[PDB]
Amino acid sequence: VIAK
Amino acid sequence: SLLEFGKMILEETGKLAIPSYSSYGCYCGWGGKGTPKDATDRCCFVHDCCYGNLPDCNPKSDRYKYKRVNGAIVCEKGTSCENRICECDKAAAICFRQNLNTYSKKYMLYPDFLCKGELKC
Repeated sequence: VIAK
Repeated sequence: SLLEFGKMILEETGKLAIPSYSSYGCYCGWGGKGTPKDATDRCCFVHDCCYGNLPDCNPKSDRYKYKRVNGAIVCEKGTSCENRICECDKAAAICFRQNLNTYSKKYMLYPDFLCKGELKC
């Protein structure tokens, strides 16, 4: 569930 | 894949990867430049650098599998890319947990122009  | 890293973050720090770690400092979420502004930001910098040593793999989309023996993160055998993507992520999570005590809200949604300078991996 994260970033970039 | 991001799916995994993010649940790994959540299990580790108790915070959700998207708001908390998707746009922090200069390197968490969009890394390209500047000096990391703190511990948490440095974790992301080492993390971006870790992905960096894998030009032929695909970190965000390739899924790997991992388990917890007790509190420990243990990467399960997959393709070589998968094992190595998993090792970079495990590091970042531990790194995030070890610096939770200095996580700062002032570095959320950090503006791009305040990130100046190259730093070598």
